[PDB]
Amino acid sequence: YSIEADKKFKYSVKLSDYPTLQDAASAAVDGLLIDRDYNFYGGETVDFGGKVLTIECKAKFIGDGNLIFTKLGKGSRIAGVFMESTTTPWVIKPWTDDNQWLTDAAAVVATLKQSKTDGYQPTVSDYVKFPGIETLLPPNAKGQNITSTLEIRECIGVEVHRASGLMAGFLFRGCHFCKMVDANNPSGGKDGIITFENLSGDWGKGNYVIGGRTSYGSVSSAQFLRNNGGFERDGGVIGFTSYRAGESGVKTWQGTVGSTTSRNYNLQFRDSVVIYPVADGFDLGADTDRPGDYPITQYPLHQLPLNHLIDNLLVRGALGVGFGMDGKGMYVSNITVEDCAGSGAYLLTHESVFTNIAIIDTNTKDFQANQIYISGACRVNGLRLIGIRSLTIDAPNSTVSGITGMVDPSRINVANLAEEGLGNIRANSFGYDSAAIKLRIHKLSKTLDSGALYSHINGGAGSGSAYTQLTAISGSTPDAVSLKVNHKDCRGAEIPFVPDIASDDFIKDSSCFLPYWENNSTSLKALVKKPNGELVRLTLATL
Amino acid sequence: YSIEADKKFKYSVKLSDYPTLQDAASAAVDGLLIDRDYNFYGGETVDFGGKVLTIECKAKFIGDGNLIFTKLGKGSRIAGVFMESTTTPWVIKPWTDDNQWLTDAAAVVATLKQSKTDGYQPTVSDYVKFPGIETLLPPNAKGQNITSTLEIRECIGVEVHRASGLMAGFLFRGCHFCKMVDANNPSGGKDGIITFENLSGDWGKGNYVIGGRTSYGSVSSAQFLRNNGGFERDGGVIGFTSYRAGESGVKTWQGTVGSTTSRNYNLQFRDSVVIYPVADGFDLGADTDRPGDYPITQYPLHQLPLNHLIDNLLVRGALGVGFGMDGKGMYVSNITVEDCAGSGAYLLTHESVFTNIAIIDTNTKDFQANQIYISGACRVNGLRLIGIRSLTIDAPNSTVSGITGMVDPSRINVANLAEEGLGNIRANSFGYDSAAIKLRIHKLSKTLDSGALYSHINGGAGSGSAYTQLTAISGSTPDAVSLKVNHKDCRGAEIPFVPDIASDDFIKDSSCFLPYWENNSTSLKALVKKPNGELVRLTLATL
Amino acid sequence: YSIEADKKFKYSVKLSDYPTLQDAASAAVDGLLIDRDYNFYGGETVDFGGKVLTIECKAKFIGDGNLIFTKLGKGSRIAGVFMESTTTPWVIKPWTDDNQWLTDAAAVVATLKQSKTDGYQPTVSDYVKFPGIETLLPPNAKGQNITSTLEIRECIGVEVHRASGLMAGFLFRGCHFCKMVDANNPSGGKDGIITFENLSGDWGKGNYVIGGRTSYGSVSSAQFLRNNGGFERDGGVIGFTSYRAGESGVKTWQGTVGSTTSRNYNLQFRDSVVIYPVADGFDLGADTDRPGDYPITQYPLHQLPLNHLIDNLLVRGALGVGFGMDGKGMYVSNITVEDCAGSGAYLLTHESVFTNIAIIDTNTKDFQANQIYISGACRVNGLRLIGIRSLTIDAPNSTVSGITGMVDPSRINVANLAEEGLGNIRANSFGYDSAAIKLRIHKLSKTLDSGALYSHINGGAGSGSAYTQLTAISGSTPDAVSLKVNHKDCRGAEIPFVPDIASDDFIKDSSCFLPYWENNSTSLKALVKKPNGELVRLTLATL
Repeated sequence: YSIEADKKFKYSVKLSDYPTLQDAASAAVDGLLIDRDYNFYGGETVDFGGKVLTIECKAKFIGDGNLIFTKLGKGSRIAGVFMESTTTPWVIKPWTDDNQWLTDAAAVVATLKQSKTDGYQPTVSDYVKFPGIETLLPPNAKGQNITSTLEIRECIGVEVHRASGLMAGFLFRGCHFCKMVDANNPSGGKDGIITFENLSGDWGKGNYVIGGRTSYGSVSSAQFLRNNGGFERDGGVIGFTSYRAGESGVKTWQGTVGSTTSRNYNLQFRDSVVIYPVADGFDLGADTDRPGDYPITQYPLHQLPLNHLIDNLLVRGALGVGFGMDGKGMYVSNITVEDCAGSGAYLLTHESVFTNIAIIDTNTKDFQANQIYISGACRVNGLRLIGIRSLTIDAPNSTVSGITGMVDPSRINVANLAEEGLGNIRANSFGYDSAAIKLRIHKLSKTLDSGALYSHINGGAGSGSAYTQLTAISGSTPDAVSLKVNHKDCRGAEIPFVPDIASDDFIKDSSCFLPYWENNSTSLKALVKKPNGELVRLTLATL
Repeated sequence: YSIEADKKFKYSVKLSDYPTLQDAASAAVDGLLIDRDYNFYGGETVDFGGKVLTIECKAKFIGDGNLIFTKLGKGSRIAGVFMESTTTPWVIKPWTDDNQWLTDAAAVVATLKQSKTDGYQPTVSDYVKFPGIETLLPPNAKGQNITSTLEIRECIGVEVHRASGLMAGFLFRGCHFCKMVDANNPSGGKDGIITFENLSGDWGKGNYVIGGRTSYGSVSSAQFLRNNGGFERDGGVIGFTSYRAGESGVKTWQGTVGSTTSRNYNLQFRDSVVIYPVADGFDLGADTDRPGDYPITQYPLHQLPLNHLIDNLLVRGALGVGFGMDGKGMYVSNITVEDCAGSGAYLLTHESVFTNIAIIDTNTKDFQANQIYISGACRVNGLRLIGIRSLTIDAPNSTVSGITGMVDPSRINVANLAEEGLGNIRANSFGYDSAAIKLRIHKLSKTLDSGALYSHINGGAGSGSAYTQLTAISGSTPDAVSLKVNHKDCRGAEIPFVPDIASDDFIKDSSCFLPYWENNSTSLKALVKKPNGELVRLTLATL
Repeated sequence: YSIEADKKFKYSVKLSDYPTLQDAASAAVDGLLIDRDYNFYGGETVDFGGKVLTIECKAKFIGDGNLIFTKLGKGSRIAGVFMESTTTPWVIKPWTDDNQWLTDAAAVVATLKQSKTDGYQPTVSDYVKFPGIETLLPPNAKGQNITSTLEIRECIGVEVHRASGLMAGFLFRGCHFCKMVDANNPSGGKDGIITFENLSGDWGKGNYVIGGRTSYGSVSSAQFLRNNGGFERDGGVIGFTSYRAGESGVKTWQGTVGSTTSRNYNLQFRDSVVIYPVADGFDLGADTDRPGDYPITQYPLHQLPLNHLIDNLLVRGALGVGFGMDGKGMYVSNITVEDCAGSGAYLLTHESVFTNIAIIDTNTKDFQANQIYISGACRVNGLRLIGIRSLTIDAPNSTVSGITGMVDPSRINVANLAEEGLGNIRANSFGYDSAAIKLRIHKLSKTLDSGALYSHINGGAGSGSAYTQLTAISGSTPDAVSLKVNHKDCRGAEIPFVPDIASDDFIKDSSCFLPYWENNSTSLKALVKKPNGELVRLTLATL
């Protein structure tokens, strides 16, 4: 029988048969079932002998600190892992029962409670976020560092599916071709919930976060350090949801970490949602003299050729910036940012193109100077601004086209704004006695329209009559001077004349005449510039 | 050997070794394989003893009625379950071989056949949908109620993957943190194909429909009752496809069901597609005096703070409404609705913002009064209307900006329409001898333009000459009065004058003159309003 | 014990216990583990006896040619299969270290190396792509045909999950309801990486590519032949990523293949990305007299009722066309195409509607005549053109609305262009001393504006003064003739007069007068068309 049984049954060892996880790991052949809770000590390391194992979790890994899995064969998969700390730390919950953000330090300190979820352990960044909280926080709620972390170390081709936990953390250190798939809403701890760190060895490649969601955590939900997906863009965050990150939803590190670069290149950030981050929705910047990376002489600050593939992202409820990034020659598209306390978009980009961006009701708490900021020479094609609620857009060097929304024109600052390819046009006016087409030269004034083409009703609704008027501003009074056609259904043109003797320099073109008033004789004269260019004054109208 | 075998093999019991499913359930430890068809009786209940089991299905569960699974441990998963009724009921197929909807009751009754798919069992809602069908339907095709339903009862953390079936139904009753993942196109029965019902106990939370598709069914494909995902938006429908729902593709219930509220809050409806529903694509309304919910005094009808996260939805071929909803303070974005028989969007929303909405060829069968309806004070930023095919939009209290499409201006009714932030403009005219910029004051007339700025060719193409004309409507005749510049390349301005003695009240502003005709002397006079405001009549032109 | 063990353990056979795969297949009951590398010979066929098996791969299938799996029961799934050729062929890598495409044949031939990845085996299509490469390529780099292919033959309900490999290929021949799920980035060989071929038997249905990615390959990544998903749109490519396809990312075949039609109907192509294809991103055409398909008399060339559900696609870096297709009555939406060497969109469609299309920086290498081409009578609603970089759009028979971007108006050719539903308008000018609203009649000239309404600053910034001017082109000189209001803050209207005796035909409407010059008397006369229609010449201004 044994011979037969050995060839007809599925191999699998279970943790309940062993005293330690390593013993179970040493016995494992094909499968390994975690069928009983296992308390680990920080630093507990498990060597899997390069075996391609299928680890199925039906119990928890309990402990503060890291549980290190090493030497897993390419193709190994862990499903259902639940990480839980042994400590229940002090957490703050900076939002009300109506889901209103609390920005007052005393108000936030008042939210203190011991819990493994529904809030996060304060960090130094909070000292900056809620001014004066550092002096208000009790010593026991400061400097905490609780996180039950599963650390996968220097492995290739390992995938973690449907992971979960309380005060949980997932760290891939020195890994390649690993994926965090369908994270089953783990509640974060002190460190990043999902981190791909490659500060040593080769730049991380093939590392992804695919689907799923996370909640809470003191810092960022998903984060990468020194990863480069290459031209193939092998790596990134796709179809992921982050909720209430103590810092940002998705973050690519900036500057020098340790003695090398923590920057990232050629990654994908697509089809993802980030809601209510205490900081930013997406922090995709690289710079904050670049050991391990491009020198400043080659690429100036904020001008690295990051080349991330960025598309179809949604951000809502950020206490900070909805979408932030830097870099040169970037192509960004289909970004929707709604209801943010600080800037919806803070762009330190140069020679980049943004297509179909929607920034709806951001900088609601005046944290920044604008709803959207772009520093370098960029191109924006399609920009929807204003929802139902300081400049709106400040992109001094960018060329914009296609803005939609109830924007205040005096709150727009760009290098150039133009609609070169519209067809025949119709201005449809609703709720008013007139329709209008206004012209505003921002060099003359950002607050006053310089001219206009109106159409006003003559009489009342259904009169079948209106008068058209062409105007010009004078003395900073918009519409001061104007020509009308059909005022009071009279069917004639009302023409404005110089109230006094017209000076020679008033007339501009030849073969034109400019009517002017001669009060001393109750006459209307006409300064005429003959087709030959000569000036002559003629009597136009008299008694 | 036994000792060894016990520790080296994967545990799993199979249904072929047991007489009843409960016996197999009682023996199960880790896995459970359904390797033979099992005929169940309606109400057959299986108790899983709180075990975290992995149920793998390779056969069918055959029976009309419900197969109840209870006490499954958190973390249990069922994969490949196939539900099939024993009865082959009478189904109608209200669409032609060219995929044309049949709206004639006699035509639909003619489609009757006995089948477990490719149509659905008629319900009372069909009596309303196809007028007079109630009296045409034969008694045996009426009041049917066939559905082979897998009911998961009061469980937490249970997931059903790749489920399928014929006349199938999946009901999660009193469940939390359960998911319907990658539904492998089950063909629906009488009840909802996927239902998350929490009328008892706590409001459902953590319940999702992730990916997959369903086909047919008498009512809605995916539906929720009394679920609240909280601020974290823990729950919803993401990446799902519904085809030919007898009622709606995705539905959140409204009003009182039983003695409590069936309404839903804080759910996600994203990245989904609904094609050919007999009713609506997405029915996300809450109201149709609210036991178990907010009182009408707190929140008026259709003004509940639903707070669903709604983004990136597509609807095509609905016989009803493509996208419907109500609520207050909602943010909706990236919705595309094409080819619908009734309203593309029916919005009973107040103080809500809609961003980037595309309603293409809807209300093709004049079922409603408009293509898109919005009742309350809302904001629309980006609205694409008209494809290749009664008002188009009726949003009496909403402010709109950025409409694109070959819309008929007289079919637009809104509170305000404006393009405040456009840059320098160019009207490009193709296929015509002129380009135009028209002004229409809807208060004066919704069908006639009140004024215009044109450019017309002088001579023919390539003449290098055109004349500009500013016009005004009079006597309900558009362009009745006008001023021209360069008519017939003459290089002069043609000016309109009052055909008779101009009345004092005709002139509007000081320092202006209005030419008028004096027929009795073949003279052109001029009513002049001096810079001081006084009126004087002067002789302008004479023989 | 045996009795007990037989009922409590999970069944599974492993390849290491058998000499051939068929032996293992014959012994398999529930599971089958590929735990050792298996070298197969081309054509090696495995019969699975109609068993519903779960094949788990932890090793490779090594061989050039096809490994044929037949008679797998409905519900079978293969996970982790790794295909690898035994031959390391010669591959070209037509892109530089800066990810620049090489278009020079000598430059591309210089990239030759023997490798199983990072390039592809040249095919005849390359002879066309890189002109003269055919004569430059060494005989050993020509006519290669290396591909380690897993062929699933005539099966139903079989799914392949997380497949991978080197010079790998996956062929579903005569299959239905099969899916290629989460392809784990296999590197392609000579043939298509994922092919659903149904040239025999019924049209393929229920066949999908769901998620995942592929890299390289000589031809197309995902491709279908003679598949029809029906009205239910049961089949397609959803959430897939293709990188560097030797031909196209996603392709539906055209014309007659063998003796029948290779065309496809009713499929879905949604939520997918195609980057750097040597040819096209998406080739969704059907035509290139249609055996097995609709006759040309019924549907003319390029006018088949394809009915694919196409939405949310992204294409970047194509050396060819970003998005191509043909067909009649199609609805296409949310397509974003960036940085392509040839046309971003080549549309041989008729009576179709395109909604929200963004073509950003395409035809960068002038491979085509335009960035976007549409042949038939189509409708485009929302078109974003030009990024940061020959006509831009050539759609002679289409009606367009809502173009955004810094487009050159002379590079637009359409049947009609109009913005019928805009509200009140404001032209905001930045960086200039004037704002403008220009009119261009393309029939008169595609390069010169025929008229304009300007607003120019009087003096300098902050003067609070500007002058409005209405102009008209004459002698092919734009703005030749104009009327001004407030030039030099004079507050009067400067009016242009005919430089000579105005001819009778110059005046257009009755009750109007046209000033003209009478040089022989230094007088200004006026040609007047009385309200009765009669002409009279009056003296207007004199000395």
